[PDB]
Amino acid sequence: SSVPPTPEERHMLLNGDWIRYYHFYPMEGGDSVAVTYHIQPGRTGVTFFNHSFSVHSAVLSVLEHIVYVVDRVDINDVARILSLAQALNEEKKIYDVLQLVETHDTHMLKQRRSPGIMSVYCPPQTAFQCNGDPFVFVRWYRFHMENSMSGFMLSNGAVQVFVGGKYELRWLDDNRKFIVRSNGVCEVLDEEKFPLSEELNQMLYG
Repeated sequence: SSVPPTPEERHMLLNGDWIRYYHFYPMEGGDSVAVTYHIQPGRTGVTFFNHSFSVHSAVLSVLEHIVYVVDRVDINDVARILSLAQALNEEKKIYDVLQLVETHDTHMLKQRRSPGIMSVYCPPQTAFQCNGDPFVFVRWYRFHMENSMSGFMLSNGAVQVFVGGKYELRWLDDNRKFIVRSNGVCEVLDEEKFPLSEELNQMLYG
Protein backbone atom coordinates (compact mmCIF):
# COMPACT_ATOMS: atom_id res chain seq x y z
CA SER A 1 0.00 0.00 0.00
CA SER A 2 0.93 3.81 0.04
CA VAL A 3 2.26 6.47 2.57
CA PRO A 4 0.21 6.87 5.81
CA PRO A 5 -1.67 10.13 6.75
CA THR A 6 0.64 13.16 7.14
CA PRO A 7 0.22 15.31 10.34
CA GLU A 8 -1.46 18.03 8.18
CA GLU A 9 -3.82 15.40 6.66
CA ARG A 10 -4.71 14.08 10.15
CA HIS A 11 -5.35 17.65 11.36
CA MET A 12 -7.66 18.22 8.35
CA LEU A 13 -9.60 14.91 8.65
CA LEU A 14 -10.30 15.45 12.37
CA ASN A 15 -10.45 19.23 12.74
CA GLY A 16 -11.80 20.37 9.33
CA ASP A 17 -15.43 21.30 8.52
CA TRP A 18 -17.20 17.94 8.58
CA ILE A 19 -20.77 16.77 9.30
CA ARG A 20 -21.02 16.23 13.11
CA TYR A 21 -24.55 14.79 12.80
CA TYR A 22 -27.31 14.48 10.21
CA HIS A 23 -30.97 13.45 9.98
CA PHE A 24 -33.94 14.01 7.57
CA TYR A 25 -36.95 16.29 6.99
CA PRO A 26 -39.85 15.48 7.78
CA MET A 27 -39.07 14.12 11.25
CA GLU A 28 -43.54 12.49 11.26
CA GLY A 29 -45.02 13.57 7.91
CA GLY A 30 -44.45 11.69 4.66
CA ASP A 31 -41.20 10.34 3.20
CA SER A 32 -37.96 12.39 3.18
CA VAL A 33 -37.70 15.59 1.09
CA ALA A 34 -34.46 16.93 2.60
CA VAL A 35 -31.38 16.05 4.64
CA THR A 36 -30.53 18.18 7.70
CA TYR A 37 -26.99 18.50 9.10
CA HIS A 38 -24.64 20.26 11.49
CA ILE A 39 -21.14 21.15 10.19
CA GLN A 40 -20.23 24.53 11.78
CA PRO A 41 -20.97 26.06 15.22
CA GLY A 42 -24.40 27.77 15.47
CA ARG A 43 -25.26 26.64 11.97
CA THR A 44 -27.95 24.08 11.06
CA GLY A 45 -28.31 23.39 7.35
CA VAL A 46 -30.87 21.62 5.14
CA THR A 47 -30.44 20.33 1.53
CA PHE A 48 -33.54 19.62 -0.55
CA PHE A 49 -33.85 16.37 -2.54
CA ASN A 50 -36.38 17.56 -5.14
CA HIS A 51 -34.83 18.95 -8.32
CA SER A 52 -37.97 20.92 -9.20
CA PHE A 53 -37.53 23.14 -6.10
CA SER A 54 -35.76 26.49 -6.58
CA VAL A 55 -33.86 26.31 -3.22
CA HIS A 56 -31.04 23.76 -3.23
CA SER A 57 -29.84 24.42 0.36
CA ALA A 58 -30.35 26.81 3.28
CA VAL A 59 -28.25 27.29 6.45
CA LEU A 60 -29.63 28.87 9.65
CA SER A 61 -27.41 30.86 12.04
CA VAL A 62 -29.69 32.03 14.85
CA LEU A 63 -26.93 34.01 16.70
CA GLU A 64 -25.66 35.58 13.44
CA HIS A 65 -29.33 36.49 12.53
CA ILE A 66 -28.86 35.18 8.99
CA VAL A 67 -30.11 32.45 6.64
CA TYR A 68 -27.68 31.56 3.82
CA VAL A 69 -29.76 30.47 0.79
CA VAL A 70 -28.35 28.46 -2.16
CA ASP A 71 -30.72 28.55 -5.15
CA ARG A 72 -28.64 26.62 -7.71
CA VAL A 73 -25.39 24.56 -7.73
CA ASP A 74 -25.61 23.74 -11.48
CA ILE A 75 -22.65 26.13 -11.97
CA ASN A 76 -20.97 28.92 -10.01
CA ASP A 77 -23.04 28.76 -6.76
CA VAL A 78 -25.99 31.22 -6.86
CA ALA A 79 -26.32 32.16 -3.17
CA ARG A 80 -28.04 34.83 -1.03
CA ILE A 81 -27.55 35.93 2.59
CA LEU A 82 -30.93 36.89 4.03
CA SER A 83 -31.65 38.22 7.50
CA LEU A 84 -34.11 36.36 9.82
CA ALA A 85 -36.83 38.89 8.88
CA GLN A 86 -36.16 38.61 5.14
CA ALA A 87 -36.24 34.79 5.36
CA LEU A 88 -39.57 34.90 7.24
CA ASN A 89 -41.10 37.37 4.73
CA GLU A 90 -39.78 35.80 1.49
CA GLU A 91 -38.80 32.17 1.98
CA LYS A 92 -41.27 31.30 4.78
CA LYS A 93 -41.58 27.59 3.78
CA ILE A 94 -37.78 27.09 4.03
CA TYR A 95 -37.51 29.21 7.18
CA ASP A 96 -40.18 27.07 8.88
CA VAL A 97 -38.28 23.85 8.06
CA LEU A 98 -34.96 25.36 9.21
CA GLN A 99 -36.59 26.47 12.49
CA LEU A 100 -38.48 23.14 13.00
CA VAL A 101 -35.22 21.26 12.66
CA GLU A 102 -33.24 23.70 14.86
CA THR A 103 -35.99 23.24 17.53
CA HIS A 104 -35.79 19.43 17.19
CA ASP A 105 -31.94 19.33 17.46
CA THR A 106 -31.69 21.65 20.50
CA HIS A 107 -34.54 19.74 22.21
CA MET A 108 -32.70 16.41 21.68
CA LEU A 109 -29.46 17.82 23.14
CA LYS A 110 -31.26 19.43 26.12
CA GLN A 111 -32.62 15.83 26.79
CA ARG A 112 -29.17 14.04 26.49
CA ARG A 113 -30.46 12.16 23.40
CA SER A 114 -28.60 12.14 20.05
CA PRO A 115 -30.02 14.86 17.75
CA GLY A 116 -29.49 12.74 14.65
CA ILE A 117 -27.25 10.11 13.05
CA MET A 118 -23.96 10.89 14.75
CA SER A 119 -20.58 11.11 13.07
CA VAL A 120 -18.10 8.36 14.12
CA TYR A 121 -15.61 11.07 15.18
CA CYS A 122 -16.80 14.38 16.72
CA PRO A 123 -14.13 16.62 18.35
CA PRO A 124 -14.33 18.73 21.58
CA GLN A 125 -15.62 21.83 19.76
CA THR A 126 -14.80 25.44 20.76
CA ALA A 127 -18.21 25.79 19.11
CA PHE A 128 -19.97 29.00 20.15
CA GLN A 129 -20.62 30.63 16.75
CA CYS A 130 -19.04 30.91 13.27
CA ASN A 131 -19.21 34.74 13.15
CA GLY A 132 -17.44 35.85 9.94
CA ASP A 133 -16.55 32.28 8.89
CA PRO A 134 -17.92 31.42 5.38
CA PHE A 135 -20.76 28.88 4.88
CA VAL A 136 -20.22 25.12 4.25
CA PHE A 137 -23.29 23.26 3.03
CA VAL A 138 -24.07 19.93 1.30
CA ARG A 139 -23.88 20.04 -2.55
CA TRP A 140 -25.12 16.45 -3.05
CA TYR A 141 -26.31 13.47 -1.03
CA ARG A 142 -26.41 9.79 -2.00
CA PHE A 143 -27.43 6.58 -0.26
CA HIS A 144 -26.63 2.96 -1.18
CA MET A 145 -28.88 0.61 0.85
CA GLU A 146 -27.01 -2.66 0.17
CA ASN A 147 -24.00 -1.34 2.13
CA SER A 148 -25.72 1.30 4.30
CA MET A 149 -23.48 3.99 2.82
CA SER A 150 -24.53 7.64 3.11
CA GLY A 151 -22.24 9.82 1.02
CA PHE A 152 -22.22 13.60 1.06
CA MET A 153 -20.26 16.08 -1.00
CA LEU A 154 -19.67 19.31 0.80
CA SER A 155 -19.58 22.77 -0.85
CA ASN A 156 -15.83 23.01 -0.03
CA GLY A 157 -15.07 19.97 -2.24
CA ALA A 158 -14.73 17.53 0.68
CA VAL A 159 -16.48 14.13 0.46
CA GLN A 160 -17.75 12.37 3.61
CA VAL A 161 -19.13 8.84 3.45
CA PHE A 162 -20.89 7.19 6.39
CA VAL A 163 -20.45 3.41 5.99
CA GLY A 164 -23.06 2.09 8.36
CA GLY A 165 -21.94 3.09 11.80
CA LYS A 166 -18.65 1.14 11.55
CA TYR A 167 -16.48 3.94 10.11
CA GLU A 168 -16.30 6.92 7.68
CA LEU A 169 -14.49 7.86 4.49
CA ARG A 170 -13.25 11.46 4.32
CA TRP A 171 -11.20 13.18 1.59
CA LEU A 172 -10.46 16.42 -0.29
CA ASP A 173 -8.37 15.03 -3.21
CA ASP A 174 -10.12 12.16 -4.99
CA ASN A 175 -6.91 10.05 -5.30
CA ARG A 176 -6.16 10.17 -1.51
CA LYS A 177 -9.21 8.92 0.36
CA PHE A 178 -9.05 8.20 4.11
CA ILE A 179 -10.83 5.93 6.60
CA VAL A 180 -11.69 7.72 9.88
CA ARG A 181 -12.52 5.59 12.93
CA SER A 182 -14.43 6.43 16.18
CA ASN A 183 -11.17 6.70 18.18
CA GLY A 184 -9.63 9.32 15.84
CA VAL A 185 -7.44 6.89 13.88
CA CYS A 186 -7.05 8.02 10.26
CA GLU A 187 -5.71 5.57 7.62
CA VAL A 188 -5.23 5.75 3.83
CA LEU A 189 -7.86 3.81 1.92
CA ASP A 190 -6.12 1.48 -0.58
CA GLU A 191 -8.93 1.64 -3.18
CA GLU A 192 -7.21 -1.18 -5.13
CA LYS A 193 -8.09 -3.68 -2.36
CA PHE A 194 -11.15 -1.90 -0.81
CA PRO A 195 -14.31 -4.09 -1.10
CA LEU A 196 -16.87 -1.29 -1.41
CA SER A 197 -15.00 0.41 -4.29
CA GLU A 198 -17.47 -0.51 -7.07
CA GLU A 199 -20.40 0.47 -4.78
CA LEU A 200 -18.64 3.78 -3.95
CA ASN A 201 -17.77 4.59 -7.58
CA GLN A 202 -21.39 4.19 -8.63
CA MET A 203 -22.44 6.68 -5.88
CA LEU A 204 -19.86 9.34 -6.90
CA TYR A 205 -20.17 8.99 -10.74
CA GLY A 206 -23.85 8.23 -11.40
